Amino acid sequence: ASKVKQDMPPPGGYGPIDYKRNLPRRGLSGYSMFAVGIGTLLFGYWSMMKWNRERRRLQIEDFEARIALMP
Amino acid sequence: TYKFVNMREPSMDMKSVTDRAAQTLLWTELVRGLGMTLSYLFREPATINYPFEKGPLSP
Repeated sequence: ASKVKQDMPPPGGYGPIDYKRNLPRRGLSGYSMFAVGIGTLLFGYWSMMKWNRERRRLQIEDFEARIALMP
Repeated sequence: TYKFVNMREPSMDMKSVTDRAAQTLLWTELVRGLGMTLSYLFREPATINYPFEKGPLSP
């Protein structure tokens, strides 16, 4: 006298299954990104300004060495 | 019973306009796709070592 055994869902039911789209925001604001970009640009401009002025002075020194050696 | 897939209107406030301009100029969604591929790069692949490993079968 064996009872019926068959593939059935568990008593109660199965757990919920997600189906809706899940695309989070995961980002900053436009103002923040623009601000960081401009800040990086300004820092780079300042550094290159100092470096290029120093390079101009070094080139002047090299040219003076050449001038002293020319005669 | 039906839903619309492409019937949404963008917000026209200054903050939303600036966010969309930042997306256009700085390529945010492209970096999002790059992040998805980078995430997949660090997962374990689904490949099996055939013929030393076999795919599952049934009676």
